[PDB]
This record gives sequence, structure tokens and C-alpha cells, in this order.
Amino acid sequence: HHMSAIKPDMKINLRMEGNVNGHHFVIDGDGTGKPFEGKQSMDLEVKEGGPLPFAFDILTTAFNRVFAEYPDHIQDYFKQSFPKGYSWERSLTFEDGGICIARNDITMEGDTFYNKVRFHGVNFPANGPVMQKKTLKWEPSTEKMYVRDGVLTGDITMALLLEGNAHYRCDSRTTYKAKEKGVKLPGYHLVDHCIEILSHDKDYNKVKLYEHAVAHSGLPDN
Amino acid sequence: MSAIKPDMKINLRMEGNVNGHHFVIDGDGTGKPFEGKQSMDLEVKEGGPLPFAFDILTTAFNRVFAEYPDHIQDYFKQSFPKGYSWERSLTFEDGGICIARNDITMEGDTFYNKVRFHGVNFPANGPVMQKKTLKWEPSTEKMYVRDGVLTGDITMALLLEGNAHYRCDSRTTYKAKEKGVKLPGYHLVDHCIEILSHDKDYNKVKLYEHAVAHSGLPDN
Amino acid sequence: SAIKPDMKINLRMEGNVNGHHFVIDGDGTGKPFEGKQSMDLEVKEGGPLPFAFDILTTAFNRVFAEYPDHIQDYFKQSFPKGYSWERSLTFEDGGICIARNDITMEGDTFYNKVRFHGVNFPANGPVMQKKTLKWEPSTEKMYVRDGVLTGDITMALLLEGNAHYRCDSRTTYKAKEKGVKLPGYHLVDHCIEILSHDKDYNKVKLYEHAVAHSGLPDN
Amino acid sequence: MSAIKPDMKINLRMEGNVNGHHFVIDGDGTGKPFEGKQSMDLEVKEGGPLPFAFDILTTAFNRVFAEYPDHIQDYFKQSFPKGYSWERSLTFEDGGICIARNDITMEGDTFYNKVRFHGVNFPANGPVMQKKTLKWEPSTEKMYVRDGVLTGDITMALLLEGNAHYRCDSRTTYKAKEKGVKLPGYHLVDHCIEILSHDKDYNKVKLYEHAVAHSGLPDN
Ligand SMILES: O=S([O-])[O-]
Ligand SMILES: O=S([O-])[O-]
Ligand SMILES: O=S([O-])[O-]
Ligand SMILES: O=S([O-])[O-]
Repeated sequence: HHMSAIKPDMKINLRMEGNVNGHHFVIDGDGTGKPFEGKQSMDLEVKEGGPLPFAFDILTTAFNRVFAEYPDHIQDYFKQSFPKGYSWERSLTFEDGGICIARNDITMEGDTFYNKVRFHGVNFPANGPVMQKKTLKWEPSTEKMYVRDGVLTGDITMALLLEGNAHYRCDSRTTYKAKEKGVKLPGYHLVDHCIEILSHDKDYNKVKLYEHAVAHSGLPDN
Repeated sequence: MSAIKPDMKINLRMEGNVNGHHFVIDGDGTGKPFEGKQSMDLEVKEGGPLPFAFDILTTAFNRVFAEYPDHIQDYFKQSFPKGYSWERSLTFEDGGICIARNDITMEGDTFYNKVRFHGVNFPANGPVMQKKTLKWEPSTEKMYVRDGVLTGDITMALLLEGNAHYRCDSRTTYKAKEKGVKLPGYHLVDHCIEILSHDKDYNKVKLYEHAVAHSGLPDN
Repeated sequence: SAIKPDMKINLRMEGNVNGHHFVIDGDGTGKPFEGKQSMDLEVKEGGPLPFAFDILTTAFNRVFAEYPDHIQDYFKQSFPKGYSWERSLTFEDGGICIARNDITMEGDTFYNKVRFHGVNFPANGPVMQKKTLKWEPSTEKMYVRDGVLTGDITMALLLEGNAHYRCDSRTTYKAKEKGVKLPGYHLVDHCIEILSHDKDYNKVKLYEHAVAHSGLPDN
Repeated sequence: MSAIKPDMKINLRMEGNVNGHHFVIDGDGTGKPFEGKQSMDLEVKEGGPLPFAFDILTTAFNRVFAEYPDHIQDYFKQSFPKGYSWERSLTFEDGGICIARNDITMEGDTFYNKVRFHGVNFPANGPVMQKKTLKWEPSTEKMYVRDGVLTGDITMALLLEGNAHYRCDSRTTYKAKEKGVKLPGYHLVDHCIEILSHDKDYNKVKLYEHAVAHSGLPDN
């Protein structure tokens, strides 16, 4: 409908501030990605509150659905929200009562996406896998995208693999809102995700993160 | 070892109660277990016409009908000849809650399904009692082990009139009849279910499902 | 008028938890206006039960609640014709139960047709391992939703080792007769107790006390 | 001698963000810890007029203000002079979700409250963004120990215009600052909370709460 100004190779700048279980932190991010291939990588550095007393994994989905491969037949709300950009709000509900909220305001200047991220988490039990740092990774997921109360909404059944091979369940709901008027809303669709910490130092003060995401219509034609 | 044929017949009897309304539904169909495809003709034998949306029942009418790749353990085909059973909760966003069970056995080239379905707390003016549902959207079941039992969780959504959606969370626990059947690792199962045809009051329904198991990105 | 100060209670429950079928008969007595009732239960089929008896006990009638004059008593007003209820029980470890009761009256006896189904209880959870001790006293929040009287409760089972096991209850209550006036928002305090039982819980004596009120500061 | 005096003052500063809207609210109040009664005058310092229902904030503006009987351990009065902190989640039935924190300290006759409040996913057409709330109904908080921490769960409801209700589930975790403060057994805390008065835009609000601990039936 208009030129997004999104290049096949983009830079990513990010600042997160937040508080989990009373512990304040600031984390900076610098990365690169390929929006049309749905792939991105980022180097993160804890600037305040290091070392973190909680599992770094709970934060990683808060570190942009622009980085998702959208096929021609599915409306791409995220790429169409640029150059102006968009924002999202998210709740994360963990099976043991831990609850997080998160926000990201996403803008673009030239070849770089800028991200102002906030993350707040409460009610994580002392001996749960989050405060005990017993998480290994997020398992691959599928986000369900649909218009709810006039707003594009993504719901996800997520699972963290734990040490000892158990899983730890988290339900995610994200609301996505374009900054500019006139962005077409998509029909129901699915977005496959996989996210991975490629490397980190001992205290997770420095972390290299990667995501791959692909939009599709599900069976039978996916 | 499983004795599962490339073409199988399916016999089904469901009895249940939703909102205090009792019903009995018989099913006769055929499927291709290794293609993850199946079809069934359903007939309401008691309780017709149903005062609620037929769609709430349809996932209760067998993960044997899922295409499993070699690298993922197929718990369901490995549960035969002896068979398996499942229990399910369906939690809808307006407080409607269903439970369902199915005991699955096999005799020759026919699967037998003893199905029970109970639903409570559906609001009088919600999309279920008002029959405003159109279809289940395609879904992806998350398969994992919890307390020694294979468990599938799904973020499901019913398409409604006007292209609204009505959310339902599914949890299924699957248990082989035979002791010591090997549990699979974490995996995904893509699903799509469709009422191909029905009469006006949904006393007669033709149902279809396609399901494929996979490892998610980046492999799938 | 229809309901007497001393009433008798007849009950038949049929159900299935974890794939295990059972039938339980009940005979008891209660004082509706005092909100008190007692019942002797007997497992007729499926004994000994392989799960915690405690999960069943709220399924074994809000007629047995003391309602003050300033709150509409939907339940006593539903007789002689009677009423029905549907319930979901959502336990914190994924166990989910649904239950129904059709309540009728003839003479001085209430009759209860009860159904109870439970799924997805973990093998090593407190229910399948029978590690529950009692329900803690609760308060049911009563309100109207989509024309129907609804009760929500944050409940808790005390377990061996003194931990608690959380359950959320939603009940929908429906009078048989049309035109029964719905109450305003109110609270109902409950306490439920197994007074006695044999080793396998094939025979159980159950007791409940319930009192309706307006909450602080008027309670 | 006692850290808790019959008549105490309350100073409070809340900062927060609901649906992207930043705000700062100051409070000055007085209360009677032993009678479980308190009142506070609140003033929106930044972000007025608030675009959301003020009612969602009100339980975030101290369980020291609760009448505890002799037979129930009073964790909150035992937490002073050093103080305590709480974290809370508020889960509304339409997907709006809030988290809040309060760090409570004491100097002389005054409690000091550092409060943070964050809310997301409230729909534009819902009662919160539409400002259609009237009051919280009277509630009963269920207090119990989980993983060594005092925890309170509440089935809450806002009364709406037209006399419908809007449900919210609250979980609070309470933690004394000092080591070795004895945890109480299971108990109930009754609450009622009321906006006594406000100006048109809720830039100025006078708030009141009454709370009483008890053991439930038959004890109460
Ligand atoms: O991002 S994927 O490689 O987990
Ligand atoms: O079974 S699918 O085509 O909905
Ligand atoms: O019924 S009360 O005594 O638990
Ligand atoms: O404190 S009460 O009056 O809502």
C-alpha cells in the first residue's frame, strides 16, 4: 500500500528497563536482522542490576514481529506499520503464579529499528525454576494471530525446557497497535517461532540471542 | 508390530451432556493413519436437534491419525494393538468448560471409540448456545511429558459470525494401555478440522481432519 | 412456606474421575434456615476410590444456607419446583472437574441427581495420592451473569505436610420455575467437614455450615 | 514501645503505566491499625486526567490496617518498625492484566509507601477504558503460605454501570524485611474499599478501606 522503507538487512538498537521480584535492571541491545527472512540476532549487555538473580530466558521474547517471513497471501501488519512504526503490550502467565507484563515501542530511523522496552515480573516463587535459574531454553512455538476487540492479538502456549527434562508452561498474550492510521488488519494466521541463546558469559551479563519466525495459514496448505 | 493398516475403518459412539442437555451421537468413517487424514459421518441418535454449537464436539470425535516423521516417536501407533485412552479439558474464554474422554481400541481394520463429553457454564447469549460458530481455525498442539504422561496443550480459536474469534484452551492427557510404551520428546502437531457438510439442524454431519507432527522451526 | 425447619436429604451421585467409574448414595438431614446439614454417604460402585474423597464433597445445595432478611434467598424461593446447578472445579495442577445437580422436593425430602467428572489429575498429585486433609473455610461470591446466578470461590485443600492445594470453583444456579427474582451481589461463608469415615472412604459422614451476608461492614 | 501506634499517618507515592499512559499519584492519609480502618487523599500529579477507571488502582493505595483477633498471627504488625513489601497480580476477565508492588517503611507515626503499578491489554471498548466502573464489591482474601511466603488470593468484582459485574482475580505475595517474622496459619481477611469522594476527572480522590481478619465458619 506504501513503501515501508524496510531494507532486507537492518540494524537493531534496544534498551530494556525493568523489575522482576523487586530487582531492578537495565539491559542494552545491539543487533542485526533480515526482516523478509524472519531472522535476527542481538548482543545484549546488562548495564544495571547484574548479575541477574532470575532466569535470563524469561526476558528473551521481549528482546519485533517485523522479523517474521510473511507469505504474499497473508497481510503483514508489522511491515505495513513502517516507516512510522508500532507498539506492543504483553502479558506472560507462568504455571506457578509468576506473572510478567512487557511493552515495546518500535520506531525506525534509516537502517535501524529502535526499541524502548519495559519488563515487570511478580510472584515468582523462591524455589521455582525462574528464581533458581533452572531453565534451559524456550521450545519452538506457534503464535495464533487474530483481531480481538479491533486489535491484532497474538496468543501463545509456550514452554521452557528445564534442567532434568521437565517443562515449565507459560501463556503469552500480545496486543499489537500500529502508530499510523490505515493499516489493514490480517485474517487469522499462525506464526512459528524459535528463539535461542547462542552464547552467554557465566552470569548472563552478556548474551547473544537469535530468533527465526515464519508466518503461515496452517494445514492443509502450510 | 502395531497391526495398523494404511486404510482403517472408524466406529464411534459418543454420549454426553452440555448445559443439562443429554445426547447420543454415532460415527462411522475411514482414515489413513500414515497420512494423518480421516473422515467420518456423524448421526445424532438422541437429543437432536442440539441446542448448542456442534463445533464444540468435533475434536472429541484419535492422534493415530497424524503423520509422524521418523525422527519423532509415535506414541499413538506404538500404543497398538492394545490401544490407548485420553482425557481432555476444554476451557472457553467466557467460562464454558468441557471435559471429554475416549477409550480407543482396535479389532482388525477398525478403530473403536467410546467417547464421553460433558459441558457446563456456557452463557445463554454466548456463541455456543447462540450457534454463532463457523469453524475451528487450524491449530498447533504442543506435546510434552508431565508427571510421566504425554500431554498436549492447544491455543484454539473458533471463528465466529463477522470474523470474530472465540478462544478455547485444550489440555489432553494420553495414556497407552500397555505398560512401558516409550514417551516421545517435545514436539508439535499441526491440526485442521472441518465440517465438510451438515443438514440444517446438524443431526447429520460429515467431519474431516488432517494432522501432521513436526519439530517446529528451524527444521519443520 | 414449602421448606420446613427440619428436612431430609436423599442423594445419588454417579461419576468418573481419571477413568474410574463410581456410584455413591447419600442419606441425611438438615436445617435449611440455620444453614446446616449432615449426610451419610456410601460408595455403591467403584470402591475403594483411587482418588481423594475431598474433591467430591462440595458436590454432595444452597437451600442449606442461613440467609438474612436483607438478602434475597434465590434457593428457598425456588421451591417446591426446585432448581439445578452446574459447576466447574479448576485445580492448580491441571485437574479439572465438572459437576451437576438436579434438586427436587417431595414432602420433607430433597432429592439430588448428581453427576461428577474429573480429568487430568497428575499421577503423583495430592488427589490421586490421597494426600488431602480438608477444605479450608471459604467465601462464595454471588453475582448475576447473563441472567444467571453465579457463585465464584477461591478454595483451598489443606494437605499432609501443611501445604495448600488451590481450586477455583464456578457454579451456575438455575431455578426450575420462570420468574424467580435474582438476588443482588452477596457473599456466602462455607465450612465443610468429613466428620467420620472408614479406612477406604466407602462410608463417610459429611457436614456443612453456610451463612449468607453482605460483607464488611454489614456482616 | 510498640512500633504500631493507635493513630498513624500514611504517605504514599505511586508511579505507573496503564495501556501506555504514564502517571504519578501522591497520597496523604490517616488510619487506625488496630481497627483496620484507613482513609487517604490522593492527587494525580502527572498524567491527569487518567484515561482509565480509577477503581483499578485503589487496592494498590497495606494489610497492617486490618483488625486481627488474638488467635490469628498478625504478620503485618509484626513486620514493623523495619517494614515489608508486597507484589500483586490483577487478572481481569477480559484479558486486562496488572502487576503492582509496594515497599512499605515506617518512621515515627508515619508509614511510607513506594508503589508501582503497570497494566496492559485492556480493550478500548471494555469497562476500564470506558470508565464504566462504580465500585469494588466487598471481598474476602484467602491467606495461606506457599513456598515460605504469605500469599493472599481474592475473587474480586467491580460493579459496573447497569449493575453488571466485572471479575478480577488478585494474588498478593507479602514479605517482611526482617528475617524470622513468624508466618500465620490459614485465615480470611474481609475487605471493603470505597471512593468517598472525587472531582470530575478523578484528579483528586478520597479513599477509604476497612479490613478484618477471621477464621471463617463456624468460628466467625
Ligand atoms: O532461533 S532458533 O534457532 O531457535
Ligand atoms: O481438515 S482441514 O481441511 O480443515
Ligand atoms: O462445616 S464446618 O464445621 O466445617
Ligand atoms: O469501606 S467500605 O465502606 O467500602
